[PDB]
Amino acid sequence: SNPYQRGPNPTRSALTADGPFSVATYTVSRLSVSGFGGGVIYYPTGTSYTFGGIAMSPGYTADASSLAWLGRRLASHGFVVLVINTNSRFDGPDSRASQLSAALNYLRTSSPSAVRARLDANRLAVAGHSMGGGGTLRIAEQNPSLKAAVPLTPWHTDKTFNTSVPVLIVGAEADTVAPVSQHAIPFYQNLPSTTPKVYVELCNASHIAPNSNNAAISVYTISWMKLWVDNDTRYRKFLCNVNDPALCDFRTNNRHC
Ligand SMILES: [Cl-]
Ligand SMILES: [Cl-]
Ligand SMILES: [Cl-]
Ligand code: NA
Repeated sequence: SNPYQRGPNPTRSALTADGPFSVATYTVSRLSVSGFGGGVIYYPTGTSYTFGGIAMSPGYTADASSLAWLGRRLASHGFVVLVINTNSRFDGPDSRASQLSAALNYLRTSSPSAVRARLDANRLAVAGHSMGGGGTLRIAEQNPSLKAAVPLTPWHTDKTFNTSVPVLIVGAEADTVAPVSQHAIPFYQNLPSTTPKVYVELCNASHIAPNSNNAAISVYTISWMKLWVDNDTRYRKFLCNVNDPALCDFRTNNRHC
């Protein structure tokens, strides 16, 4: 059952480190693509399977290298992951949405053949840090064919996204760039009631928490991607009956359980 299932039955411990797939990397040069600033593709190798794809945006003033750990982490668990650079480091969230959109098209149609050979372009998702997370929400509303969206410490001046795409938001309790009371939490609250949604808040974390190896970010991001991109219900257990000392808030409409 479940043609999209990949990898062994997950343990929490396994979700805090790189997963069972070898990872190859491909540099998309800034100049080779119109529509976004290039970036890095992390993707499985040594395997004949195909996997869902993820496009991921860094945050305000940041480089793709800021999320290299997470692009590798996700790919190692069985995903083709393009972390973009933006046209300008100063691009705001809706610009970043457009670039995510361009990056998804690139992955499906123009990436190298070794990358295309590993991708099932019918199963795509988005993620992003900060302002890139605001772009993640925007694109999830503009393009409901996406399977999942994971905004990390998100920032956006618009607070309401009417998307049917399953959303997991990571807030940081001590975030002073994108305070959870103005940003992360309104975003969660204002999503449709009928959309599967989860909000997790990291205790004692700032806005820069996504920029380095983080166990909670790893577990929840992998789990939400597996659950919806792969329909992999083996990951429901990390997202249901949650009791996690790493978190200082948790909210869900429990449609995913
Ligand atoms: Cl092969
Ligand atoms: Cl913008
Ligand atoms: Cl197409
Ligand atoms: Na500008």
